[PDB]
Amino acid sequence: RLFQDRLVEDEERRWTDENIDTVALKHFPNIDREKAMSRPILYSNWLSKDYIPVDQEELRDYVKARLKVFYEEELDVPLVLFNEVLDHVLRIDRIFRQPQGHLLLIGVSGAGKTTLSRFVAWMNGLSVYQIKVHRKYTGEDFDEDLRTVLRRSGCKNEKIAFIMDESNVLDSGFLERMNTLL
Amino acid sequence: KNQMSTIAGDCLLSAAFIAYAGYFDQQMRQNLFTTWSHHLQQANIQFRTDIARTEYLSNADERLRWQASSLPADDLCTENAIMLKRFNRYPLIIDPSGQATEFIMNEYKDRKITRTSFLDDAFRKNLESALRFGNPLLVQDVESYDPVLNPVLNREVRRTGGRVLITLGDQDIDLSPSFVIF
Ligand SMILES: Nc1ncnc2c1ncn2[C@@H]1O[C@H](COP(=O)(O)OP(=O)(O)O)[C@@H](O)[C@H]1O
Repeated sequence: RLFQDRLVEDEERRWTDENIDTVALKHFPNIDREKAMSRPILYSNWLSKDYIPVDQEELRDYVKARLKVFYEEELDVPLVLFNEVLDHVLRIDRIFRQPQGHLLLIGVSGAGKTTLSRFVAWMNGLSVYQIKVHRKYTGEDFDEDLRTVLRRSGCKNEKIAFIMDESNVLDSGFLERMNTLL
Repeated sequence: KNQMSTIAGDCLLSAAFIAYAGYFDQQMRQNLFTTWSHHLQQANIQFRTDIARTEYLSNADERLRWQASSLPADDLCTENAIMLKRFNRYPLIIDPSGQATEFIMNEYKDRKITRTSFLDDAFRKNLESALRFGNPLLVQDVESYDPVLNPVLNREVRRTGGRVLITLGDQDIDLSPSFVIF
């Protein structure tokens, strides 16, 4: 979830996975491999209250079930579920449930971004805050927005999926504010 | 009956011509169409080998309408006039001639269309007034691009009810098959 996800190439992902297997078998002796690691190593806090290992059939049944209940809730356009969007939804939920999570999704335009996040925020009870852009958009308005969302997150004890686009990052001096915020 | 039996390759290729090959010139348009047709013939779909896009997708009624209109006798511009109607999302017209403006403001009269552009002074509030009204436009010369119409170009999903559609920034939107902006 930390390293194999970020790599561009499927060959790089395969090399990372097989070396994960290699290091696990090298420094975890006398342990059966078929239980030590498998292909669907997936965890969620929804099947139980523990991150129990989840097999392909039950996780796919869950993902069909959640999309079936999400059909009539918000999205009138049918979201298509498959091997990559399932993985990305579980990755984004793991990052949301982790403390101080902060995810950099690098990929082509459209393709699932700002709809996977909106969907996950809707099914997890989070709030969505987006920044509008006018002319002469100074950093003071952004600072006020950051102050209000920080007081909502801390003072009003409310988990926030603060989402930002490439259209509200045109200025330069306020970019490093998120750096020290992280 | 034969058209139902071999509608597959032909209408798939015509729709793919509308979708993908709109940026390219006549040479690349025809190269894409012929390569697609050869591969579809190799895909056990035996269709009309001799098909032109203006004779398959569109009809001679609108062909004669555009020929008798101010549009000149030229296959590229008649094909683009066909593309002006068989589209889905808001397009751009990359043109050095700019003759589409008189087309739009000549065949668009009953909607009380307004002449708007990008470099004019009537854009800091006329764009907002056009968003409030819900009227089509042909704003031109995109070199000082306004990032506030990205939600309009993006067509977000927000369902609350039903009225005259406009994809605003910070206000509720609706759905209707009436308005489209160029
Ligand atoms: N896996 C997917 N299944 C179905 N539709 C998808 C998928 N990924 C992206 N889309 C579609 O691609 C479009 C691009 O999304 P995007 O424009 O980023 O959403 P937004 O309108 O919030 O900006 C969306 O309208 C979405 O319906």
